[PDB]
Amino acid sequence: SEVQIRTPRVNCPEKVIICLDLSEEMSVPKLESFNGSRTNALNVSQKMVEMFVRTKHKIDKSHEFALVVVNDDSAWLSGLTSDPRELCSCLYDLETASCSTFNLEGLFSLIQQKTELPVTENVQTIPPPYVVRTILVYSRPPCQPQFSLTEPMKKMFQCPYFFFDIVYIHNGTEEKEEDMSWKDMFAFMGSLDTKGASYKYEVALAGPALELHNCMAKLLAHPLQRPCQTHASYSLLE
Amino acid sequence: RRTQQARATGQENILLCQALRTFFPESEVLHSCVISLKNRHISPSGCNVNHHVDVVDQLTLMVEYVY
Amino acid sequence: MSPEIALNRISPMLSPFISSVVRNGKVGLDATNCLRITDLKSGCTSLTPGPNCDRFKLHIPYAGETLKWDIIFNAQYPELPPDFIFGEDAEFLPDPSALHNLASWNPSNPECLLLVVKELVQQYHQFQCGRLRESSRLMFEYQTLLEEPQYGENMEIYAGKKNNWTGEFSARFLLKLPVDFSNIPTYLLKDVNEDPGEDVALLSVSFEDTEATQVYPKLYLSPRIEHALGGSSALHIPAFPGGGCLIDYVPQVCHLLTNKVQYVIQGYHKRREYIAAFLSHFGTGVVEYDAEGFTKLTLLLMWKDFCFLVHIDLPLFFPRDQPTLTFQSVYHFTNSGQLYSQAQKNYPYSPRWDGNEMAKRAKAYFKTFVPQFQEAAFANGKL
Amino acid sequence: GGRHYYWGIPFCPAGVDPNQYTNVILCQLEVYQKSLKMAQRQLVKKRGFGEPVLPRPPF
Amino acid sequence: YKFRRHSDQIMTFREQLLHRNLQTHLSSPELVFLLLTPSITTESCSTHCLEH
Repeated sequence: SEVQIRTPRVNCPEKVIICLDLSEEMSVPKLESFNGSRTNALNVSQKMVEMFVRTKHKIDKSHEFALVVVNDDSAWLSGLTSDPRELCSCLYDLETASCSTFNLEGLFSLIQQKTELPVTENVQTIPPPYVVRTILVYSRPPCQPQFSLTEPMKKMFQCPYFFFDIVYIHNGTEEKEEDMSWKDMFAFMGSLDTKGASYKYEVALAGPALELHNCMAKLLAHPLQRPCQTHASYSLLE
Repeated sequence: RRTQQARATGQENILLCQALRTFFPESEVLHSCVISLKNRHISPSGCNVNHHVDVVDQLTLMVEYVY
Repeated sequence: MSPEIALNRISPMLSPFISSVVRNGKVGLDATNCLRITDLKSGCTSLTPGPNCDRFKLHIPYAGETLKWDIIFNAQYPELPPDFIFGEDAEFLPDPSALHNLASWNPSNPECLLLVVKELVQQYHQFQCGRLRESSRLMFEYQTLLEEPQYGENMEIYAGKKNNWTGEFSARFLLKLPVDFSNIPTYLLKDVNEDPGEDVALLSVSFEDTEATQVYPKLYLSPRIEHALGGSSALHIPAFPGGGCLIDYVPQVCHLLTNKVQYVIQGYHKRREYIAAFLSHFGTGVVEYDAEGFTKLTLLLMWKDFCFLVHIDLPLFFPRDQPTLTFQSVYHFTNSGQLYSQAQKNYPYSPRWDGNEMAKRAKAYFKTFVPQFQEAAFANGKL
Repeated sequence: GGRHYYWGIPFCPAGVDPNQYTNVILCQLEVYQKSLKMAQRQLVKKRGFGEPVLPRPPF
Repeated sequence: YKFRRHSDQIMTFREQLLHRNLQTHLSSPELVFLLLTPSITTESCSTHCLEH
């Protein structure tokens, strides 16, 4: 029946790896804030990630968190910890100098090397011991091709207990220039989710910052209890 | 003889569907598990109406006390 | 040797029998539930390659003890029935007339071996009763206890040989209680591959004397029952007061345990109705909920383009006490670095309501209180 | 294109009264409870039977 | 006689019933049962033992 969701809906503990793009483009103070005016993409990201972690910890507590930055290659700050303080210690100390492009191969390799995926005798009824999910906040172009990944990476995505959520900050809807390339690169990220389901978000550099917070909130949902992205609506007060 | 014998050549959640269809069939087509990727409206379902099913069990405990 | 390691050595044509037996994880009432298969031998010419094993020894938990029975198959004749050896229990008299499933042995049915062993264990029970016949004192109880079929046919008994001097006998009763544990909730284990097993409560009675004096009772509970009642170590049972009348003791424990179980399960199903109604209504924006016990829920809502969270915490007395609502901001942090949040527990509520009425009243409370909470978050919280 | 939920859709869809779908999602949860027990009893490794209830120790 | 590869030296459930049924049908209450258990004495299969 077209697309099928086999996984049970149970509140398993989450291992959440949050990836931040550190580019010169992230130091742009063009995001409008609902209090005063202007704000930086990185400071909004710090407030957003701190709020996300503080909120997730108050729910069930058993959740585990990790922080990763992206430059020429992925880099691990603090991870697989149930105490959020560690993460905040590494979070409020970031530089955004961009001296190279961003490699997905390195990120997949580091994530695979730092944690293993689980398996169960029955994936349709037996709830897994934990669920692995990775959030990527990115803005720079991927340069389009970069080949079609490898067998181990496709197997990583093939796992029903592994989730990849993405937020892309782009000028495709602002400029409408090279809009073909912007939409094609978003679709390049949207052609990997087809391994089960996953959440994707798009934001303009005009903001306001609200649309980014309003975005991170939507990623709080537990991936096994979270409905399909296209079905999710929050304005339940008309 | 064994060679001649060898060459001779001698997926829905059925429990959920049957329990849903047996629980208050007054809802008619309400028994479903497929939706349009766009709008939140029901799509037709192929699980069929024909199976015996076993272990039909309590939906909610219908009791009320105080103290 | 773990079963998953043994099942790689057995002849493939025989795997299903042992698979069914292992997966049942018991035969009788077991109590200890620590079933195992130990000794495994080739039972064929040493040069037979690949999976080949067919002889084995099975540890069947019975009453309080464990019987070590050797079972024999022949790999190159899989259709044929097995053969049995009852370890050092020589006096065991298995009546071949009662073993219908052995007389009608059918390899086409994987559960056949289990049915055979089951009937054998029933005959072993009868054999232990045959041994009990010599005591008379305990038969006084046994007869009256057998007159209750829901107990008599869900019962097991065991007796130790005479002491060389004094001639005292040790004995055990085991009972499966006929209470509806079917509606007990689920819970996640460490291994997940682990199985909590059949939801049962077992009552074991042990004696020091061949008479009705000095009795040690124990009540064993399925892991799910331990989770439902908050751990075995926090629950007590009335000890036997004196005289001889288990026929008057067991009804008390059954009635009391049914009272406690219904106490918890009523609350559980009412919480499930609440969470089910709230999902039906606002699931399009659900964040998380306790799929194991329905004690917590967390929803993400939007008011005029501003996001906020609501955490619903349900107490043990959910049908009686009001569930605690907790509004939380996504933008504001307090001085302590915690997110700005406010709890409501005194609000419009009636314990008699159903899921739908409570969900609609909660939507009304949202529409009426969200602006107040937002103004308060701006007043107290910092961005 | 249609999207299929093995355990049913977890919300009241368009054109349905949620007051009557409450019981539908209750049925989803009951079916999951009863199904998980049957799927668990097929696993080889069995969980320990924990500790017994002792009578109230006096003195 | 009977050969049971890897087995305890004591006659089985089936064997006792069968021996007594043969004692009945052949009218010989002086029958004997020769039980042989061959087995291997090390993992290496360098030493074997036939106990009868």
